[PDB]
Formats: sequence, C-alpha cells, structure tokens
Amino acid sequence: SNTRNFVLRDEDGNEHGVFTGKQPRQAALKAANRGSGTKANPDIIRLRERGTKKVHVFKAWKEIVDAPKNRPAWMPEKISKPFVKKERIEKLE
DNA sequence: AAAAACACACACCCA
DNA sequence: TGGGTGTGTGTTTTT
Repeated sequence: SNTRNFVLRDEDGNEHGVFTGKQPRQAALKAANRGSGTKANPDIIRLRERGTKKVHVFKAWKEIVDAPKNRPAWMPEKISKPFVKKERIEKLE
C-alpha cells in the first residue's frame, strides 16, 4: 500500500488546501470545485503531487444537475458534476 | 511511442 | 447514512 497527497494550487500562484488520496480520477474530481462561473466556463488548475516527481494539471468544469435519489443523507439533492479533463501530467525522473 | 497511469481482487472510505 | 468506482497489486492507460 502507498498514499500520495496532492496540493491544489489556484491561479495566481497561491495554493489552497492539501488532499490525501491516491487515484487522480477522484483527485481531479474535487479540483473542479473551484466554482468558476457555472456550467459552460473553462478552467485550469494545477495540484502539485505530494509523493512522486510529477506535476498535475487538468482542465475541469462543473454542471448543476441531479436530484434527491438514493445518495447518502449527508450529501443528497443535486450536485454540480465535475468533468475530469486530463490536460497533461508532467513527468520527472 | 514510455512513464503514468488504470482493472477488478474486494467490495471499500471520510465528516 | 453509500456516493462512485476507490485501493492493491500489476501492470494498464494513460501521457
């Protein structure tokens, strides 16, 4: 087992919080929570990976859609779906 | 193309 | 309270 953290950065060089996961799929998911505009509106952020020598940058957007179905009580109703658009993960060896 | 990331093995995983 | 498909372990999809 192994766990790589991620440090989300904004746009002006200022970084926000730090994630503690592993899979880029669910990591990029929470990155799109920027809230830039609404549905249609491009955005680009870069989370520095805290573990391996690699830069993480991807485009992502959110769409307000859904409704109270069978989601766990804490987070029901409707949520803006984030689109993990793999821009380019940099490499370093 | 080669590093970087994903496929189910299981069912998990945090406020 | 279970989303949505994680981690784990190998390699696969990525890049």
